[PDB]
Amino acid sequence: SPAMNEMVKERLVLGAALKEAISNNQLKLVYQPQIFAETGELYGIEALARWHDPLHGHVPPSRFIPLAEEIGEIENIGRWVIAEACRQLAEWRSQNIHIPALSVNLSALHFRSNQLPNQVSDAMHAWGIDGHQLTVEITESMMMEHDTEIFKRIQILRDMGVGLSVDDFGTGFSGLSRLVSLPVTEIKIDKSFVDRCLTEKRILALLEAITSIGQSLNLTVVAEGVETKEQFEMLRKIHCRVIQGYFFSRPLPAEEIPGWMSSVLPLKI
Repeated sequence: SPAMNEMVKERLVLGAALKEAISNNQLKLVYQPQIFAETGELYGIEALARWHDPLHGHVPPSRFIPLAEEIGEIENIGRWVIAEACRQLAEWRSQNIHIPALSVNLSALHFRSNQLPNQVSDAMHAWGIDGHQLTVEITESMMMEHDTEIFKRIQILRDMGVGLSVDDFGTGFSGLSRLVSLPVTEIKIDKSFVDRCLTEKRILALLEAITSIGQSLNLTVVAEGVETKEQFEMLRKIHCRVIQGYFFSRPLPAEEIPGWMSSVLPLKI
């Protein structure tokens, strides 16, 4: 009972603290560099929420994203992330060409079908983003027909230069056959797939098959969740194109990014 009283108490203070966080704009945006395996040069970065508060603390995204879902703040957060990212690109535009591409995981931000054509376009209009600078990532579950009228929404963005990426495959050839009929520009590999891909058998051949589709259709296969050297060796051997994980660099905040790109690049191993 007092555990129950503590859960309600704690999930009521943080809820009000989350509303205050978006009101005065406390939220941050930490980026994680993804580079080429053979070249070592930077391919792009991914914008991550990473809320930080003096009282509560580090408050991981996996614990406030569902929390923001019950209080209806997924639109306020989602719109903000894109808007802040474009603002950060504008701040970086006043230096040089800098960033090649910037990725945003819409699925992780719990994006509904109503936000796509506007929250991306309006951020590209308020700032000098040429469109061929940012890419979006969806869970493919939204890709299916339904009745949400989302197929033309992503096509609007794709005509502006915005890249597209999918994540969930469900470990199935049907998911691969449904993928080749999709207007994608890059393909991401789940962390669970990369995790212990050396142990299991088919999962290594599966990842080797995904990379085969990439070279044939000019798709950029993206590795996500690489930690050890052994994972890099096997992936590079099967031509994984690009890598993203703790093995290269832990996600860095908005600041120190130019200092990182000028000191460690090219990171060729």
